[PDB]
Amino acid sequence: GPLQSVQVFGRKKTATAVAHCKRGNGLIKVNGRPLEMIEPRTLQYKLLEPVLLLGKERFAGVDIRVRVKGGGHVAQIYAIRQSISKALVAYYQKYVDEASKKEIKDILIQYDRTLLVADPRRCESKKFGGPGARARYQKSYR
Amino acid sequence: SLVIPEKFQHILRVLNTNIDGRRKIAFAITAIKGVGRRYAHVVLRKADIDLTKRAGELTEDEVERVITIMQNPRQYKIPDWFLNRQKDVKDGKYSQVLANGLDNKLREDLERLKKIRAHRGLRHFWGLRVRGQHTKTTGRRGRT
Amino acid sequence: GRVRTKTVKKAARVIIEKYYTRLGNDFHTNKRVCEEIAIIPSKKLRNKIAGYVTHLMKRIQRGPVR
Amino acid sequence: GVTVKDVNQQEFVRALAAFLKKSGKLKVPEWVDTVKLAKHKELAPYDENWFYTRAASTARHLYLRGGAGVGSMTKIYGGRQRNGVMPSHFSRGSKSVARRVLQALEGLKMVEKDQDGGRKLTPQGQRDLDRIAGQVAAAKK
Amino acid sequence: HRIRITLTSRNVKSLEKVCADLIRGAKEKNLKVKGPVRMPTKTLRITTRKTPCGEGSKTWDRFQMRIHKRLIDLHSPSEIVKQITSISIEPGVEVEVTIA
Amino acid sequence: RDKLNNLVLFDKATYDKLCKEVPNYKLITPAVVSERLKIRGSLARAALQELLSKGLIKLVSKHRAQVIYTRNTKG
Amino acid sequence: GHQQLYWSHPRKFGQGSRSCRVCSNRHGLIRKYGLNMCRQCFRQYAKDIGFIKLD
Amino acid sequence: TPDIKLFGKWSTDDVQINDISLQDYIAVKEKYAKYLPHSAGRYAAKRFRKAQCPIVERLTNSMMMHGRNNGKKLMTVRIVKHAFEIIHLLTGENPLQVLVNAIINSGPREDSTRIRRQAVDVSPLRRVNQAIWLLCTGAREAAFRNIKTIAECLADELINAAKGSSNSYAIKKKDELERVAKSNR
RNA sequence: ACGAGACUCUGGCAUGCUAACUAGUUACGCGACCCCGGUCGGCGUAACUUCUUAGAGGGACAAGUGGCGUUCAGCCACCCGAGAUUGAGCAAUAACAGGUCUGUGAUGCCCUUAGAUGUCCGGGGCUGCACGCGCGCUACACUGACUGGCUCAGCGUGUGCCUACCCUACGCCGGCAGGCGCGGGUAACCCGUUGAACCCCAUUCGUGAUGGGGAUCGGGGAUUGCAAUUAUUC
Repeated sequence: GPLQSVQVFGRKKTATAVAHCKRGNGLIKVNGRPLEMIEPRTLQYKLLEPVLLLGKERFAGVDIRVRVKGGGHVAQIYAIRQSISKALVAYYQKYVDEASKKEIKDILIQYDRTLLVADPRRCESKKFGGPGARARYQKSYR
Repeated sequence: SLVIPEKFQHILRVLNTNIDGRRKIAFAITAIKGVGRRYAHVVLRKADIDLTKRAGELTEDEVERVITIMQNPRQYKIPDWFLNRQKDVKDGKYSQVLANGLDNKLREDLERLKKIRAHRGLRHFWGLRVRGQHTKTTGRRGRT
Repeated sequence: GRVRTKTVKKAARVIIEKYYTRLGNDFHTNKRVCEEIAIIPSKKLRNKIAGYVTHLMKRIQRGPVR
Repeated sequence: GVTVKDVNQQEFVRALAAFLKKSGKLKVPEWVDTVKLAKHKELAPYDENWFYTRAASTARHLYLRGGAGVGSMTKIYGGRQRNGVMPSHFSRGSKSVARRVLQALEGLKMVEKDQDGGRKLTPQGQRDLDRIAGQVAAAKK
Repeated sequence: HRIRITLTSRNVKSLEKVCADLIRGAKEKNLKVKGPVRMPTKTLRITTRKTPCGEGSKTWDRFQMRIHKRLIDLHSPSEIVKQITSISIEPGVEVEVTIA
Repeated sequence: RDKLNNLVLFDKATYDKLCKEVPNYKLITPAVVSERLKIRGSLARAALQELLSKGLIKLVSKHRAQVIYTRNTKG
Repeated sequence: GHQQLYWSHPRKFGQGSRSCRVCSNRHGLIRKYGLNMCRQCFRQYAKDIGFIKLD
Repeated sequence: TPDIKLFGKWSTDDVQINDISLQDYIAVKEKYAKYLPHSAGRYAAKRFRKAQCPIVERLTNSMMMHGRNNGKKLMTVRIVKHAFEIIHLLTGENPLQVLVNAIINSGPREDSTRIRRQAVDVSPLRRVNQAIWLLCTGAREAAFRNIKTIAECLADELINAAKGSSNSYAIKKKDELERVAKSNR
């Protein structure tokens, strides 16, 4: 029917994860491979918080094709969390009302604020005279 | 299979060199001089010898089947770049020594360097670092 | 550690002693006023100067200021 | 129906190793039994047909991104050159062990050359690769 | 007919004002215009010692060159652009016209 | 210092001390049965793979670094 | 005789074949970007070639 | 399940917090539920942002120790997740309850300090800091040069700490520190 | 009056503005493959700026409330919020016998100036080793080593006025170092979608100076250079 297109971007430490939604059926897959088929597979329950704290019925009318690039291993895993949780918010704003959308934001606000508000932490610059951002070289007396 | 069999071995005194029987075959052979780890796996590959067993199940007549490859790897299609003595100075015999010739050939290249008054060999006489190491700050234990 | 200096305070009194009717109470209101009645060179100072004006307005409505 | 992308990759690289068991006609080289994978390694691998394992990983890598040549194969199959006394550097794989796989899969038609160079997967090789992608998924359901 | 003009400079105010003034001469003749593409900037990096000899505490430098480039396409002949490339040019901007 | 002379391969009593006594423990891992029965860690794992085909231990978590075993279900 | 034993070394490589253009010494040379200038001659003339200590 | 949470397969509910002195510093229930013992971070910036952290994540945050294993949270969660079953296959009960009796019983009440030493009381947040710490370095030597893996030593000690059986490192160092404080008290 | 502040560059938020066939996406249309749907850095197209990039702007002020404070300067707390202190640069008055005449065609003064402390060519040394000291690196293992598999980046540089000397894909030859033939990149183009490690998964080892450690040292092979022996590296 009508083209219900939502493409929500969400950053991470460096990682860029962009979605693209449509009125589909219950399939969620990132870069073509599904979300449980992402290694490391110890973080498998970290990609089901939008699936579990909302329920599967929120994705009965939603398909999402996620393009991700950049970052690290864990940085990608956290980028692909806040990029699809935010995506279903805008799909439940442009097309359905916000009273059915605030009922899935108030659940999202009591667990973790990273899913909707990204981290403003960025790695500080290493200065001269030290191996790290704050660490200086070992001083020798005498 | 699982329990200690009969004809068990703890020590394989082969090529007058003691080989422990507790380890895996491909890693027990490192006791012999002239064989480390990489040369050890491939010689076990040049015959169909099982290596997921220990050094205490392998039968007797085929540990000699190991040996026929050991001193002569040439006729069992092992290349020259595996050898510890490639292109020998006198005859050009691409050979492999195993705990007999190694120290025996070792007191020859000393005098092939010492008689000829070579700068490389003179450091072996004194016992200093020969490969061009900074000697001012390192190597203190051996020299007092 | 947020203590204003003279140029935040000597200027903000010139905003009050000459432009009283042209301001209100809300910050962003007289922030948008002070840009046109005063040439402040930077943006961060533009938020700085007007920020002291609203705080002193919270005093003038409540009492006399020296 | 499902493709290779619906399958966990850990139990895929031995699945394609199983399809070459019924083949036995890849003209496997001679020095495979006494060779190290790369200069950053120092041993040989553990499985006897590791050449049936590393070749089994190339076709799925050529599924994801094609036109890859001999220099693009050594980077992915390389590893950390643990230099020991020095801090480490990264090291690519051996050039020949990649060149003998893309020559093994030119013996049997499973890979073609891309225009302006490269090595990419063929459609009839994508026919039967989507058959071993079913034998893994139908077994775990 | 598809001509490309490069706009590259150092000072941001020197390149931003001349890109728009060259747009102003383009709409007057009302021709096939393209907009300004802003490619990522190149920054030359030099960090060196402050001291001439090797005495004192160790302090370094932060020399920078944030150079910027803009390209503009036109479906215009080489004649009418030569009436625009003769006006409104500041010497800090480097222009190389690509005929084809 | 002190030698932990582990058994490289079983005896006829030690393996017989495995077919009945290991299914009595509540915790079976290659790090304790090798220490409780003085065998190598290689022999420890290779003492339980047959028990899978013997069905005298139950697997609940196999991993790269950690595999644990127990009794069977009590019934 | 003479002329074949004064510059007869190969002078196409090495640090005896490169030098500064301003300081004319062979230490601390900035051979980056075709600068070819010593690092102390770089400091005083950093404004003349155009550099700015922006950071 | 948007109503209840399963820690992998471990239930969120039925953990009674015994001590009332630490229950305001154990964030373990109904407001602090996570499927993983891993968040993005952010807990270590403010003064008292360390009080509402999930305790199982706190132990992993303290486990990545001694150089080579710093910055490797990907595998210490692979240690405690394996170690949680080890507690269950020895007890049969909730393994997280064993941790509750572990941090309760391994936190010293009084502690001498440089003032001549004056033995003084400690904060509950100091107490949960030390109780989680003394076990975390105790198992660090139990797997050191030993066939017993780090997964078991992490699981073995809090089992021995929930009963206070005094064969763990954390119990011994708690009562000696309470006694050497009892000297100059 | 200076310094502090302010100021600058960067870090974070703006589905608003401006536009991108050397940036990406969205579709549509085939090709391939599985049972309409599924996938593809396979291939073209018109709409877009979400991601690409950087231009303008906008955004935070102790602003609002609640305590606290002369109720002044201010401080503590809450909420809304992408931010309720990003990081650096710049940095005074006066001072040191701090250091550099080995950065100079910056130099006073002094020595030397043809059998030259000037200049170049050969070779050696600056690496030399009873000993003490400083910054370091890899380690001392099982949270490990070792072997397969799986999979993630972000900063830069590249054909030189001299300069005869570049970054590199691809195709073969060889276990490797390396070698040969074509093509592109003066660069958001080619390298490069920069397939980095750590990692993750699964083997193997099993508390043993062991498969931890790689110091020492012998033998063979290639690159750079006119030249590597005092082992240039590999």
